[PDB]
Amino acid sequence: MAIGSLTINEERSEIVDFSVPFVETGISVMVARSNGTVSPSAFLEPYSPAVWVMMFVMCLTVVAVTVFIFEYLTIGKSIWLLWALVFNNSVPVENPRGTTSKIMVLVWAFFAVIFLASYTANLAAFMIQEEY
Amino acid sequence: ATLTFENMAGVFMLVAGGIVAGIFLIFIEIAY
Ligand SMILES: N[C@@H](CCC(=O)O)C(=O)O
Repeated sequence: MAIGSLTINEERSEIVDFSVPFVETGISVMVARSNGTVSPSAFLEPYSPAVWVMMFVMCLTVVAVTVFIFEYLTIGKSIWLLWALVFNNSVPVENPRGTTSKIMVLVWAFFAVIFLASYTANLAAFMIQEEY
Repeated sequence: ATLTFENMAGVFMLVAGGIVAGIFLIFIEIAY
């Protein structure tokens, strides 16, 4: 007997005999670790390109609603405040004195509070190098 | 994980509902 690390083959099994194998053996390839990479995240992995076209829809059709109720009691100045509120409101503002729109914007304003939840929490983990 | 268009439907009618409800109050406000 020749006990040890002997690999069953075709030529060897002709002139000698082998017992029942008890361990697998094959051929494998080893390469050192590679540095990971992160592709530039398309809008930081949000809610599909649909939402980006989606936000343009209601925002542009809700500013006109305010303009309609503005005269009854400046659309160019009515797009600066309405939009910029959604992104960490810090820019200079110009707010109308219309009572009907005053209540309306607050409901719109509350949307920005909930919007951040979509762009927070989730974005933390999915930013590091991936794809292996 | 992708938020996608779905799984966020509830907040949608809140913007729309305010528009629908808001036009009802202004008529009372104008008459007030
Ligand atoms: N030990 C195995 C693999 C060859 C080697 O380890 O050099 C054999 O006897 O065939």
